[PDB]
Amino acid sequence: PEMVRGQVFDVGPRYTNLSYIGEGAYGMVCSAYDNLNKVRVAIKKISPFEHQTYCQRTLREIKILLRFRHENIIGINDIIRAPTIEQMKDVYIVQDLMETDLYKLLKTQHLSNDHICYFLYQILRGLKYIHSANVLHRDLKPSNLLLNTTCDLKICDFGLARVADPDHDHTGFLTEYVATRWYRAPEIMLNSKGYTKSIDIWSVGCILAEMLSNRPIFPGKHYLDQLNHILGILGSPSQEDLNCIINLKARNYLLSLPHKNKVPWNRLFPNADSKALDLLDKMLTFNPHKRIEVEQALAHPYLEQYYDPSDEPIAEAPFKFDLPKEKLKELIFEETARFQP
Ligand SMILES: Nc1nc(-c2cccc(Br)c2)c2[nH]cnc2n1
Repeated sequence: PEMVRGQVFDVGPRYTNLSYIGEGAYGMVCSAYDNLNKVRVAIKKISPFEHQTYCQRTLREIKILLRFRHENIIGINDIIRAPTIEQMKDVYIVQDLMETDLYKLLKTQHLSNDHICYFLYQILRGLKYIHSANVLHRDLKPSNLLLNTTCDLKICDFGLARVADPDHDHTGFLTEYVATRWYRAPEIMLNSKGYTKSIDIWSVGCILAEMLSNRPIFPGKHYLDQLNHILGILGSPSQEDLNCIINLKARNYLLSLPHKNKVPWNRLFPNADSKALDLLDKMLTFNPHKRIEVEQALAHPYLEQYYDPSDEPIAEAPFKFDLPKEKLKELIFEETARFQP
């Protein structure tokens, strides 16, 4: 097999001329020349079979991406693995090659208002499709938003996704761990398991803020610090919003804090489009029940140049609804079979 940086990267005769890109959540990522389609592609090596948790995440990533088909979602072009379950040790996922991600872009490039508008439109268009399938992404952040040379945007990494379950969302105080810290909604720390669509809208709001200034809006230094940053900008919650939190530990924590004032968005972002800030406020709303939903966000005046519900498709087949690693390996083998030989 071909080797890269001293490790096996076995993508067979179809894919050649490998180049190392870097390390992602799953391991090594390379580009390669697709000798069939005559174009360069991205390839991700996954090695999950020794651990049940890794197998769970890998099955989610593959099953969801194979069912979805949408312009603003990365999808999967091919999957490479051994012909037998016995010989299968690694799985390689082949995807369209992109130029960059939004994390890298924000480190060095100022975005025009037109680019912010276009990126936000594409994020929400993809998210409408995901939510219409009854699925929560649960880890939206700039590094999971990929861009090609013409600024087409693709949402990636569904390994942390779940089927929505609003009836079973309530839990206790300081127990939950959903999403990446800076993009994590306040209720995750208070009383929520992250099983409702509002979790994703919060993350998109955080991304919009970061596009406006090139800096994360709520840069918590650790898990417990994150709520300090959120409240330092939104200010103290209203009585009505507190009344929506029945859990006493969570409500009493908030009641114990000194008063904090809201910091006006236009003071944080004096060069921003006023319509962008109105939409930002609606996405970064403390009460998840009052927070704007994806279809409302698409219809906001900020996005009027792009909005067209007939060109914002939904999923044909929503997902309506303890396995050992051995059983999960079998499921991964079966899910990837369509790409043999
Ligand atoms: N250039 C590039 N990188 C990645 C990528 C994605 C995640 C991590 C790392 Br390191 C690289 C891609 N994923 C799909 N197409 C891709 N194109």
